[PDB]
Formats: sequence, structure tokens, C-alpha cells
Amino acid sequence: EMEKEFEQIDKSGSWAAIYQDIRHEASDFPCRVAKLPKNKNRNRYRDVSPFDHSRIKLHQEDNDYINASLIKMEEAQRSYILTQGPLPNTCGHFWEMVWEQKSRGVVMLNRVMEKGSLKCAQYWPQKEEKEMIFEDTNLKLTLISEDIKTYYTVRQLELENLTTQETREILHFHYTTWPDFGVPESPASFLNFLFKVRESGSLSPEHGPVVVHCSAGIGRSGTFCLADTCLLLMDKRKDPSSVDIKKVLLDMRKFRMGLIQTADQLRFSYLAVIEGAKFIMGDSSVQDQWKELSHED
Ligand SMILES: O=C(O)C(=O)Nc1sc2c(c1C(=O)O)CCNC2
Repeated sequence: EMEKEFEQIDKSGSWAAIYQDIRHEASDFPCRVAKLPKNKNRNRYRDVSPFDHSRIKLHQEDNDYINASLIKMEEAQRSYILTQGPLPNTCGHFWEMVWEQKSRGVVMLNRVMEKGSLKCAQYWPQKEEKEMIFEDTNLKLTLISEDIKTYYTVRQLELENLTTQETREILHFHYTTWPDFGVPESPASFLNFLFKVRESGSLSPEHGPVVVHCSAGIGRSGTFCLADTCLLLMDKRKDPSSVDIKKVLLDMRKFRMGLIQTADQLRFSYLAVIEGAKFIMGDSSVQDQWKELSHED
């Protein structure tokens, strides 16, 4: 059981060793496209790059590079795209990828400003009447509506391909109280937000992969995706003891580096999956309890 393991870990105080053990074993694949000179201004952090094998390519002939990867979880049957916070020159490339990849949802786990720095571009419109036009990739993006809770906001955005005039509805789920290099305030408020995303349909396999990002696309995003996948794996089998969280994380780290950036975020994932297991295993009433606990209103 993950729960007995949690207890050993905690008792022996060795979250840091455990986490280091994962970092040591994580895969190392080339990121030669990321490191081409021409892409330097497409990467927010010099030490966070997409592997070549899993990177998302833009369907453009000029330069197909974006800092983004496809995390394809075979067994679980779920994929995600993990990407950094768009830069002021790659917001057009971001929405290009959303369009071409056919995603329905975008999960934003950071604020634009954190720890006194600009962690991400303001890449979506904040009022209905001031849409965004991304001229390099020839897309218009409009705020259609927004559901502001205390700790997250859900926006419906309309993405127009200005060439064909085709239009798509994207949902944006903005978690605003999860600190960089930090954890959510409680398992309940994170699980409540995760289940908002699920219930919206955006993780349905009839859509392209959901796009998940934080500032670097690895720490907060890794934590979110690990919890989601572990819960889905246990759902498929109705067998919580078959799920091995660290092994799930190593498999995700085959497709992007650095997933989960600190030992406490690893700790947090166990908490989130252990609590989430209650819902998976047939008490849906816990979902209402999460909602109340997270004071969403
Ligand atoms: O946004 C996150 O959750 C995350 O992984 N952020 C990261 S991972 C990372 C950095 C940051 C950052 O935001 O400064 C700075 C460069 N080193 C690795």
C-alpha cells in the first residue's frame, strides 16, 4: 500500500532521499532541437527543455519548435501536453499548438506574477470586448465568459482560426493559490480543482490532449498530472494497492524532464492520491466534502 509507504517515509523522515532516488533514476534523452541557437528565445528556462522524442511540433515550415511535450500514459490511457508559461513571443505558438493538437482544455497552475517576477505572459484576454489577435499564427482569441471561486477561475475562450474562420471553444482552468515551488493549500482544494477539470469533459479521449502548464511546465504540472494518472490507473483496476506512485512518476519522466520539482510536492501527491482513492473506490460523497473544504465560494 502507498499509505503504509507514506507512513514509513514520514516516520523515517526521508522524503528527500526518496525524491533524490527518483531524480537519479529519471531518464535522460536528447533535447537537441530545444538547444538549437535559433530557439533560444523560445525557452523560458535554460535548464528546462522538451526531449526530442516527445516534443510537440508546430505545423509550420518556418520553425516547428515550442517548449512542450506529449506525456502519453499508455496503461492509463490518458495523454497530456506539458508546456512552459508562454513567452511574449510564443503566445501565438501556444494557441497554434492548442488548435493543431485539438485540445479542449488548458490547465494553468501558476499566476503571471510570482515571487516578484513575471512567470508567464498574459496570453489570454481578460475582457470580452478586448480580444487577442496573434498575427504570426493567424488566430483570434476571445473571452466568452468567466467563472470566478476564491482560489481558481474557469474561463470559456473562443479560438478562431482567422484563415478558415473556423471557431473552437477552449476551457481555461486557472489555479491561482498554488505557489511556485510549493504545494496546494490542502488535498481537498487540489482534488476539488482536479475534479472540476475532469467534469468539464476536457480529458475526454475524444479531444486532443489537455494542455497543462505552470511557469516551467514541470513542477506544479508534474504534480497535477501524477495525481490524475494515478487516480485513473486505480479507477481502471479498482485496485489501489496495485498503483506504484514513484514508478508512475518515472514513467512520466520518460516524456519530459524534471516532473515534480521538490520532495514536498512528491509528498503532496501521495496525500492527493490516497484521499482521491476514497472517491475512486465508491464513495462519491467525498467529492462534496472536498468542495465544502476548499471554500470555493
Ligand atoms: O512553475 C513551476 O511549477 C516550475 O516547475 N517552475 C520552475 S522549474 C525551474 C524553474 C522554475 C520556476 O518557475 O522558476 C527555474 C529554473 N529551474 C527549474
